[PDB]
Amino acid sequence: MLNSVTQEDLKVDRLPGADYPNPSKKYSSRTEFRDKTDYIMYNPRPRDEPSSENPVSVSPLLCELAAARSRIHFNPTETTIGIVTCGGICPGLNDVIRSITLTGINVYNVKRVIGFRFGYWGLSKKGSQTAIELHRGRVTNIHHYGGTILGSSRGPQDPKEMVDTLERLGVNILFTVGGDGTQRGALVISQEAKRRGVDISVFGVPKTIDNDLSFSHRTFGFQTAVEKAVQAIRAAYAEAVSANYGVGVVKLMGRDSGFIAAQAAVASAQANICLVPENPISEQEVMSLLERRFCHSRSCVIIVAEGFGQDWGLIDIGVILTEKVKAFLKANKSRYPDSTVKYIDPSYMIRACPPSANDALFCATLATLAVHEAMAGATGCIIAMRHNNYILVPIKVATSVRRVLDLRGQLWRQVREITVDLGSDVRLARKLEIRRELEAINRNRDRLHEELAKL
Amino acid sequence: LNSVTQEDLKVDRLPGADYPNPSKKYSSRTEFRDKTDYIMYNPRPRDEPSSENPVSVSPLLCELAAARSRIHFNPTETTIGIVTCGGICPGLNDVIRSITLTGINVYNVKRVIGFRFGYWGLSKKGSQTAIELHRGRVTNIHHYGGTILGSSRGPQDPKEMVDTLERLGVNILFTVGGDGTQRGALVISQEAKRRGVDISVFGVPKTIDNDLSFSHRTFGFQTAVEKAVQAIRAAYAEAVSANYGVGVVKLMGRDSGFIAAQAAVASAQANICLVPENPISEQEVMSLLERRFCHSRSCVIIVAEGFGQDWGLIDIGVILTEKVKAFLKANKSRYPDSTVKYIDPSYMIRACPPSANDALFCATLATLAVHEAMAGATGCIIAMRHNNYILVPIKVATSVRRVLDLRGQLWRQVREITVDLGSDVRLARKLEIRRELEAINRNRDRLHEELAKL
Amino acid sequence: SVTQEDLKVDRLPGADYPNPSKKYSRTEFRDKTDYIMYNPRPRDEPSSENPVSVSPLLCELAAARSRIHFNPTETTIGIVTCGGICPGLNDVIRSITLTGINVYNVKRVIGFRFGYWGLSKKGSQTAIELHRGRVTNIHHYGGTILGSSRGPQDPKEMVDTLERLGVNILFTVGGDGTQRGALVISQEAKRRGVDISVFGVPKTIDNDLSFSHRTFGFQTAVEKAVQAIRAAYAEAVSANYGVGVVKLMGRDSGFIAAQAAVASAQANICLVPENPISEQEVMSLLERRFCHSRSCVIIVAEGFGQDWGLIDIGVILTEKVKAFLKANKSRYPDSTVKYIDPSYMIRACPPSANDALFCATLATLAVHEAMAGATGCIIAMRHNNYILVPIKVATSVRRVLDLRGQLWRQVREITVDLGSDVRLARKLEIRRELEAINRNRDRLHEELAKL
Amino acid sequence: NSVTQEDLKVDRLPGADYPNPSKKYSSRTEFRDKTDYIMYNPRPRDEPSSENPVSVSPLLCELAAARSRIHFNPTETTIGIVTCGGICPGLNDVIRSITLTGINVYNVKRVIGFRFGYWGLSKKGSQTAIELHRGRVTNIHHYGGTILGSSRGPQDPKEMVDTLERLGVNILFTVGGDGTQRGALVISQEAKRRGVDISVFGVPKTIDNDLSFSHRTFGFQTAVEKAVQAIRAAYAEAVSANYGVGVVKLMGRDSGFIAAQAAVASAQANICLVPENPISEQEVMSLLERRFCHSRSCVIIVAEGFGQDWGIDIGVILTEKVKAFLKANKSRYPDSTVKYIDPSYMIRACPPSANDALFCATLATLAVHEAMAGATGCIIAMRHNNYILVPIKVATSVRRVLDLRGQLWRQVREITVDLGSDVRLARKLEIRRELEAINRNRDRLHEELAKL
Ligand SMILES: Nc1ncnc2c1ncn2[C@@H]1O[C@H](COP(=O)(O)O)[C@@H](O)[C@H]1O
Ligand SMILES: Nc1ncnc2c1ncn2[C@@H]1O[C@H](COP(=O)(O)O)[C@@H](O)[C@H]1O
Ligand SMILES: Nc1ncnc2c1ncn2[C@@H]1O[C@H](COP(=O)(O)O)[C@@H](O)[C@H]1O
Ligand SMILES: Nc1ncnc2c1ncn2[C@@H]1O[C@H](COP(=O)(O)O)[C@@H](O)[C@H]1O
Repeated sequence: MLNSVTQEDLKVDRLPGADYPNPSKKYSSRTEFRDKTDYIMYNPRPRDEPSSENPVSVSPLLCELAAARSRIHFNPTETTIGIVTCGGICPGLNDVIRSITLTGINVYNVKRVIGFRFGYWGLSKKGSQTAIELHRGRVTNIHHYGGTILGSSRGPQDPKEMVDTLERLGVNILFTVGGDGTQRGALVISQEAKRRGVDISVFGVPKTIDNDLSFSHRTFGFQTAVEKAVQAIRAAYAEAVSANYGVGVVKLMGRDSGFIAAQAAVASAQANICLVPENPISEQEVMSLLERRFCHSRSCVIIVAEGFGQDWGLIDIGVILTEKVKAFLKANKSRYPDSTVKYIDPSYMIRACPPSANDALFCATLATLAVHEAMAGATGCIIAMRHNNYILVPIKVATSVRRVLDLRGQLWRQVREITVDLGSDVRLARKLEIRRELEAINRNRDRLHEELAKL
Repeated sequence: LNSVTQEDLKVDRLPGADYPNPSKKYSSRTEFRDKTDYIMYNPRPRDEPSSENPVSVSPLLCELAAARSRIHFNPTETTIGIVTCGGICPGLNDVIRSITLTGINVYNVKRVIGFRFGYWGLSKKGSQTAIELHRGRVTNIHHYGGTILGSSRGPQDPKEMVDTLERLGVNILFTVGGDGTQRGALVISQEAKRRGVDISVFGVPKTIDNDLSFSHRTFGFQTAVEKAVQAIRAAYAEAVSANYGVGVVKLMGRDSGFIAAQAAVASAQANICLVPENPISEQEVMSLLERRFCHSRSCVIIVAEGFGQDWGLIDIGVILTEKVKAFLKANKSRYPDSTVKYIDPSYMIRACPPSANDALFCATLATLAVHEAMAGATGCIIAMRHNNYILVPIKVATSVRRVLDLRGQLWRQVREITVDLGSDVRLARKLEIRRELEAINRNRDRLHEELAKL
Repeated sequence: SVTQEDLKVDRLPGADYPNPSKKYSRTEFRDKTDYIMYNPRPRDEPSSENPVSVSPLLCELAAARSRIHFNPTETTIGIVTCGGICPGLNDVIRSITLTGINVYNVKRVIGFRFGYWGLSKKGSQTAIELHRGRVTNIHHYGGTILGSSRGPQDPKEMVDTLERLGVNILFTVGGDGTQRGALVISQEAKRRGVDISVFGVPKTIDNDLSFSHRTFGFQTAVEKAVQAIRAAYAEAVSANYGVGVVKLMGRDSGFIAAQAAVASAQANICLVPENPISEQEVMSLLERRFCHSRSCVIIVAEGFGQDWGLIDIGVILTEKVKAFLKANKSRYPDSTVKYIDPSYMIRACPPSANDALFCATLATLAVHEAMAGATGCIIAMRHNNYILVPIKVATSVRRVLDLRGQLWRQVREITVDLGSDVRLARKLEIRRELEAINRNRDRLHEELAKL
Repeated sequence: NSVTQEDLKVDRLPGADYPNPSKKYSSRTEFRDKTDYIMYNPRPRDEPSSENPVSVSPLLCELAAARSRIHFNPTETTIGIVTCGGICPGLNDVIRSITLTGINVYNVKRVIGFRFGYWGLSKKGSQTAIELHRGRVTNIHHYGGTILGSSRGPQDPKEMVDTLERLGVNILFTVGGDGTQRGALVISQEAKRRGVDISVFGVPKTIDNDLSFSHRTFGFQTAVEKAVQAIRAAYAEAVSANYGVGVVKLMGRDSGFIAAQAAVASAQANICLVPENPISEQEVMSLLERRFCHSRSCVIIVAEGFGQDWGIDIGVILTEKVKAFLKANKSRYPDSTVKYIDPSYMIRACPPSANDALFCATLATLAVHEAMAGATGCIIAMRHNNYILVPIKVATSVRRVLDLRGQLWRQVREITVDLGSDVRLARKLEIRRELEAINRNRDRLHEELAKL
C-alpha cells in the first residue's frame, strides 16, 4: 500500500506558467529564491554497508521541498487569497489564519484575503454572505486564544456551488485547513475549477491533532495536545499516589492512532500502562499489568487512547476500562483493600487552546511556505514535515493511507522502557532495590555521625 | 569542515560483548540490534530523479542509537556514575532521573552514583559527597529546575578522577555538559584505557544554545524558546501601550542566534532580530527602527547576548537600549513622548523544568545513552539529526561549533516577519488602507441589512 | 442561634514556657487574646460616638503567643491528611514541619499515612519521620506525600497510638467528617488526662466552611476551572450555534462554578445547587442567548439538578441541550454541543502563588496556636484576618452561595437575563458598531489623502 | 491619619431622577434605597460584654452597590475611559468590564476610549479616541497592556473638559495612580465650575498595593505569581552551586508588598529586603554568612526601593557587594557563585491571574453602577473583603507601606534567616531528627527484605 507508492504519486501539480517575478524584498538578494525544484529522500537510510562511494537510499522516492520561488504563477497585486477552516478545532488554527494573511499582505502585497466562515458551508451560496475581509489589523492578536475566528463545520458542500463562489469573489488561491475529508473535497474543487478553465490553486494545510498523516512526522497542534495530556496525567498520578492501591485512568484523543497517548506517556514520566489501538490486548492482559504494578508499588497510572478496545462492548473506553478496573479490584479486596480508581477525561481541553511556542513556530512556518508555493502555482497538494524539512505532497497519495504507531519504531520502544513488563522477576528486582536503598541509608548514617562529631 | 571523513564518525566500542541484553521491556528478542544501522548525514540527492534510487550529496553515515542484542558490561556487577557540569539547563533532573531508572528498571545495574558539583565530585576530597541514586531518590526530581547533584565549571586532574572511578567500581560515567566537559570526558576515557581499566565515558550534550554540530536539537533549547516568548510578550505589551514604544529583549546566544531566531518567530511579535552571525551597525539598526515607525507606533527588538561585541563580554542589552533612547531623544520632533522598555529574562529561560516535548527528548536521550554505554560505546555523545537519535565521537563533535545558516530555512522565516529596507512602505500602507476600507464597507452593509429586518 | 460561648476556643491548662522564637523583640508576641467582630457593619447611622456591630459575636484572632503550653524540645507534632486531595496539601505539611522545626525546635514531626488509618495500630507502622530535608521540594507537586483515606477509625485505638509515639499535637487536615472525628480524639485524650492538642486545618476545595470567606485550594480550583471554560468557549464560538458545557465540582455549594463563571468572563449560564431551576428555564436562557449570538457557554456545579432523574448532571444536561436543539433544527441548523468534565484536574495540582501564601500562613499560625495550647478548633479566614473557631460550631452548619450576596449579583451581570428587550438591545448595539465603522472610514480616507 | 468621617463622605451629583433599568437581578428589592457602611477598623475597643462590640476607629467607609435610582438617563449617557501610567495586569479586563456593564446592564448610548492617557482628552489627541462597542472588547482580556495606550503626562483641565463637553461624555473612568486621580479630581471640579453634568470616577492602578483605605489593588496578586517564577529560577541556580546565591530584584519603589508576598509564596526565600526596613550592607552579609553556616545556597529578594543610602539599581549594587564579600572570604566559601535575575516588566506586562480577572471585572462593574448612581471625585477600593468608595482627596493624601509589626511581615521573618537562634544547637537537633528517620527506614527495609 505504502510500498505501492511511485515517484509519480509524489509529483506535485503546478498550474501552467510562472510569468511574474517574486516581489519579496524580505531576503538579502534574489539568489535566495529557487530557480528549480529541490528534493529530499523519503528514506535517508543507506541500502548497502558503508563503501568508498556515497550512500544510496533504501527507497526510490524523493519528496519535493517547499521554498519561495524566483518565478510565481499569480500576479500578486491582482491575487485574492481565500481561507477556510473545517472539522474539529486544533491548537494553532488562529496562528495559521494569521500567518497566511500576513504572508499574503506583507510579502506578496496581494489585493485581498477572504475568510470563509464555518467550513465549506462558508463557500455555499447562502454561506458566502458571511465571508469576512482579513486585513492586517484584523489578525494582529488572534494567536493569543483557541478556536478559529472563521469557525468550522464537518459537512461537505456542492463542489459546483463552491467553485461558483470562488469565481464570483475572484479568489485565485483557496487554503483548505482540515483533515483527509476536507483535503479530498479540496482536490474535487481543484478539478472542478480546471474543468471550467478557471485559474485557481487549492492548497491544503493538514489539520489532525492525532499526528496520523502519512509522508509526515509532525502535524500542527500535536505537541500542544501532548503538553495538555501531560497536565491530565500529572493530576491522575497525584490522585493515584495519594491512595493506598490508587489507580489513575486518563483517556486521551486517538481514534485510530496512539501518537498522543504514547508521547504523553513518555513526556509525563509517570505512566505505568499505555493502551493504543495499534496494540489491542485483552481486559485480562490489562488487569495482569495492574496486578504486577501492585506487587511492589501502591499506585498505577493507565493512559488509554479513545480508539483502544473497541471490541470490549464509538463506545467510551475510558468509562468501560474504569468500571472493569473497579470490578477487578472489588473481586480482590483481600489483596488490595480500600483501593481507589480516579478517571480523568480532559477531552476538548487538549485541542481548544492556543499552541505551545514550538507549535506557534511550526504553524507560522507551514502557513508562510504554503503561501510561497501556492503563489508559485502549487495546487492539489498539502504542506507537511518529514526529517526536519518542509515538503509538498499531492492530496491523492496523502489521503490514500492513514499513519499509525510503528510497534517496532523508536517511540513505542521508549513507551515500553517506562511501562510495566510481565517478563522480569519482580521479587529479585525489589530485593536489589532494597540493597540500593540500604546503601544510601548507611552512607547517610555515616556522613551524619561524622558531621555530628565536629558539632 | 567539509574535510570530515567516515573515520571521524566511527564510534569507539570497548572490546567484547560477552553478555546477552537482559531487557524484558520489548515483545521479543528480535527488537534488539544484531549489527550497527546507519542514517545519511545529508538526505538530499546528488543527481535529479532517475530510474535508480537516489544518492547522498555527502559520503558521511552517522551511527544510529538503539538497544543491542549483546552488551559489554555484566549488568548485575555494573556501577553507573553521573556528573552534571557547567550552567544548568531545563531537563537536567529529567536526564539524571532517566539514566538512573533505565540503569535500574531495564538493566538491573548494581548501583548508580551521582557525583556532586561537576568534575569536582570525582576529585578525592569531592568524592565523599557523592550520593546513592536509588529508584525512590529520583521519583519527583523532574518537577523542578537545576541539578540535584549540583554543577561547577572547573576541570580536575584526570588521574585523580580515574582513581575515584576505580575505587568506587564505576564502569560507566555519563558526562552531562558542554564541549569543555566532553573534551575532559574523552581525556578520562583515554586515561582509563592507558591503565587497562574497563570504563565507558559517555556524553549527554548540555548546551541550551543548540550550537552542537552533527545535531539539529539539544535538550532544553525548546524550553528556553518557550520562556524567551514570555519575555517578548511582555516587551510587546509595554511597547504597544506607548505612542512610539520600543521593547528590547536580550536572550542567551553567546556565539549563535538559535534562541533569538526561534523566539522571534514563535512570539509572532518581533520587528528586529539581532544575532552574532549577522553583524550590522548601530546606524543599520536605527534605520530598521525608523522604518517600522513610518506606519506603526510600536517596535520589538530581540538581541542575542553575542550580537554587537564591536559596539564598545559587554552587555549589548543595556548598550542597545541606551543607543535607541539616544536616537529617539535626537528625534523628539518625529517621535514625541517615545518610550524604551528593556527586559533581560537572563537565567529564567534555563533555570526551570522542561516543556513536555523537552521531557520526552531528555528521557529518550538518557535511555538510549544507557543502552549504548552498556553495549560498550565510549568517547562519544548522543545527538539528534533528521528526527533520529545518533552517536558521534566527542573528538569531531568538539572540533566545530554550529551557527545560524543565514541562507537556511529558520533565518528565512525570521526575515519574513521582521522589517526590510527594500519595500515601498508608503505603497504598502496605501494598499492596507484599501483592504481595511473594503472590510469596513462589507461590515457596514451587513449591519444596515440586519438593522432593516429589526 | 450562635452565642459568644459557641466561639470560645478551648485552651489546654497552663502556659508555663516562654516562646523560644528568635524570628521577631519580645513585644511582638501576644500577652492576651485579641478579637475581631464577626460582622463589621454598623447597627446605627454615622454618629459622634464610634460605630457598633450589628452582631454581638467576636472571633478569636490567631497569633504567636508570649507564653506557650508545650515544652518545645520535648514536643512531638503529628500530621494526618484525610479525604480527597486539594491544591496546597503538601504546602501545609511542609509549613507545619518547617514552623515546628525552624521556629519552635520541636523534638520530632511524624506524618501518619493514608488518613486516620495511619493512627490505627496496624497503620502506625507506616508513619514517616518529617525532618527538614524530607519536605524541601514537596510543594512543587500535587497530592499528599502522606496519602489519604475517607474512613474513620476507633478514637480509643488512635489515642493509644498518640500516647505510644509521644505525640503532643495532632494536626488534622480534612473536611467536616475529619474535624468531627478530631474533636472526638481531643475529648478521649482529655478523658484519660493525656496532654494532647488536636488542631484542624480545614480542607474543602468547595469553600463551604461557615465562619470563613476562603479555604485553601479554592482559588487554585477556580484557576483550573477557567482553563476548562476557555476550551468550552473556543469549541462553542468555532461552531454556528455552538454550545460549550463545563461541569465543575460543587456537591452542595456553587462557589467554584460562580467564581469560575465571572473569572472566565466567557460564561452565559451558571447553574448551582442553591438556585434550582427547571430543564425548561435552562432551555429558555439558551434560546435567548441564541437570538442575537451564535455561541453559548453553560457552567454547571455537580450538585445542580439532582431532581432531573449521585447522577451525572454534566452528561444529563448535555443530552437535554442536544435533544432541545435537534427538536429546533429549523431555527438552529447544524448546531453542536461540546461537554468538558475537568473533574480531578482542578484539585490534584500544586497551588496558585496566592494559595501557596495562604497555605504557608494557615499552617504557620496553626503551629503557633497549638503550641500555645489551642485544641478542638480550626484556623480560618474572615475579613482578611486569620481566626480560630471551635470545631463544634464550624461543623454544625454548611456555607452556601448567598443568592442576594455580592458574588451571585456579579454572576447575573455577565449571564443572560429573561427581562430585557433583545431586539431593542441589538438595535442599539448595531448603532454603536456603525458609529465605530463610520469614524474609522473617515480617519482612514483622511490619512490616505496625505500619503 | 488626622482623618475624619467628613473626609470619607463620597460626593454625589445632584438628583436621582431615573429608575435602574438593570433586568439582571431577580426583583427590584436587590437594588439599594440608601447608602450602607462598613467599619474602617472592625476590631473591638473593650473585651466581650453583654452589649454589641464597638470599633476602635470612629470611621465608616461607604459600600459600593447597584442603586434603585440613578443620576444619569441611561439611553442618553456616554461613558469615557482613559488609562494612564505604567501598564498593570488586568488593564484590558477593566476596559472590557466598564464597556460591557455600560452596554449589557445600563444600555448606555456610547462608550469612548481616550488613547495614550490624559493626552487622549487634549484637543489634538481626541481625534484618536476609539468607539468601544461590545464586539471590540470581546477578546482583549487574553493579552497584556492597554488597547487604549498610556502616557504619564498631565494635560490642561480646561482643554480636557472642553473635549468631554464636545463629545457628550457624562462619566469619565480614570484608570491610573495617585497622579492620575489628583488630576481626575481637578477635571471633576472644572466641570462643576462650568455647571456641566459629569461624573469623574477612579479605578486605582498600582501594582505595588500601596493604596490607603485598601488591602488589595488589581494586578498585585498577578505580579506576585510572576515574581515567584523569578524566585524559582534564582533558587534553581543557587541550589545547583556549592555556596550559590540567587538575587531577585522586584518592583517596590516605596513599599515591599510584592517582595514580601513573593518571598512567602515562593517558600524558597532566605533574605527579604524592603524599603520599610533599611539595614546595612554589613547586616545583609551577616544574614548571608549565617545561612551558609549549615546550608550551601541562599536566595535574596530585594525591592527596587531598598538601600537607596548605599551610594540607583540596588539589584546590580547588591550583587556586586555579595560577590565582593564572597571573594574577600574565598577560604570559607570556595568556588562560590552569585546569579542575579531582574524580571522587571515581565511581572506587570501580562494578562491577570484568574483571581485578578474576577477582581478587575467586579471593580469595573461596581464602578459603573456607582457612577450611573451619581458618585464622583472618588475611587473604588477593597477592604476586609468588601468593595467600598473613598474620595480621591483622602486616598491621595497618604501612601500605604508594610506594617513591620503586621501579619505578612511576621510570616516573612518565620521563613527567613534570624541572627538570634543557636545554629550549632539547631543543626545538632536536625541531625537527631534525620538519624531517627534513617533508623526507622533501616528497620522497615530489613523487615520487608526478610519476607522477600
Ligand atoms: N527510563 C525512564 N524514563 C522516564 N521515566 C521513566 C523511565 N522508567 C520509568 N519511568 C517512569 O518513572 C516512574 C518512577 O516511579 P516508580 O515507578 O514509582 O519508581 C515509573 O512509574 C515510570 O512511570
Ligand atoms: N509571516 C508571518 N508569520 C508570523 N508572524 C509574522 C509574519 N509576518 C509578520 N509577523 C508578525 O506579526 C506582527 C503583526 O503586527 P503588525 O505588523 O503591527 O500588524 C509583525 O510585527 C510581526 O512581528
Ligand atoms: N460586566 C462583565 N464583566 C465581565 N465579563 C462580562 C461582563 N458582562 C458580560 N461578560 C462576559 O463577556 C462576554 C462578552 O462577549 P459577548 O457576550 O459575545 O459579547 C459575555 O458573553 C459574558 O460572558
Ligand atoms: N514556615 C515556613 N513556611 C513556608 N516556607 C518556609 C517556612 N520556613 C522556611 N521556609 C522556606 O523553606 C525553605 C526550606 O529549605 P531549607 O531551608 O534548606 O530547608 C527555606 O529556605 C525557606 O525559604
